[PDB]
Amino acid sequence: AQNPNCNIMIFHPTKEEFNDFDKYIAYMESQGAHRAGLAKIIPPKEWKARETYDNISEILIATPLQQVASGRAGVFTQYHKKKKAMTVGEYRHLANSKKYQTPPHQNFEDLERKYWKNRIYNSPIYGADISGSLFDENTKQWNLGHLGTIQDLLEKECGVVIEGVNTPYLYFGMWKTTFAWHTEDMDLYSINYLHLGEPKTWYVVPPEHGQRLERLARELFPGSSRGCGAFLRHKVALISPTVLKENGIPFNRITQEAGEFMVTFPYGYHAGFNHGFNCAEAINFATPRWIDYGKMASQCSCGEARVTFSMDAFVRILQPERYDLWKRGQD
Ligand SMILES: O=C(O)CNC(=O)C(=O)O
Ligand SMILES: [Mg+2]
Ligand code: NI
Ligand SMILES: [Zn+2]
Repeated sequence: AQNPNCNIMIFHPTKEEFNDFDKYIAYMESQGAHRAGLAKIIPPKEWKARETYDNISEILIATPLQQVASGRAGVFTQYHKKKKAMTVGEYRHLANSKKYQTPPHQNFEDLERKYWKNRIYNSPIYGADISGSLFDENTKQWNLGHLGTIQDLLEKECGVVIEGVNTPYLYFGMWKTTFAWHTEDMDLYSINYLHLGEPKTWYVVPPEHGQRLERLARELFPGSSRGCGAFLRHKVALISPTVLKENGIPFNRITQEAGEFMVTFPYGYHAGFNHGFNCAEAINFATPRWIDYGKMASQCSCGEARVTFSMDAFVRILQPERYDLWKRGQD
């Protein structure tokens, strides 16, 4: 069995190996990358996403979200408070202000200590889930706006044509902006490209151990757990590496820098934070190996998780027994 300790693998494809996306994901899996739940892909030196980032300041962040925490330093939830619209240029200035800027630090490890110690006492502002792309239309390799769609993958594997579309999302982050413990909708893959700015630290639980994380989460968030049998779908719970180690949950950590891709694998629980002002782009995708994970994915039916139009057909076709109850939660 390849990668039996489920370590995060890092790949350095040549320009020739960067041509065929599907083939390269399948190569990574042949080496055991999926066992970690997360992999890093460093693009060939010849490659670029676009010529410059000099003209992005007029992008609108229509609903910036202030991430307010409750709980204790290592075990907390966050809720998103909606703020007034601002441009990327306005947001970058805010990120760099004395109230919100990255503190002085020695190295990534010192910054990670400061995050875990102090996150709860601040409420950073995140520009999340903004439909759009920063890839140049002429970038032919690993362009997240030109991937094969999940609807076409289900059609190719299963023979059923379905409605729905699949487009990327932009994330503008600042110091301490946080992504809570989750897997993707329908336990899909994701791919994330860090276009510019400061790093993003990730934590991940191997897919084979995901239920261990879920059991801990039910213990640590006992009211949430009673309200919904899949409450990590709400994307609001944080658990620190210290707490995970104290409870024996297997995980790994890695920092992504500007110009690097990360791939999350089906049922790979992940969480993390941004080091300072940055812009990432991400999208879900599928392969043939995903289908069995989609069929088994948990669902939130309490009404909190509320998701895209395109998840309907996935539930309808892969999980027909669940469909009725899940749609009640959507309406
Ligand atoms: O970058 C973020 O805030 C969160 N991204 C992801 O969870 C992802 O790409 O799967
Ligand atoms: Mg602009
Ligand atoms: Ni994710
Ligand atoms: Zn729920």
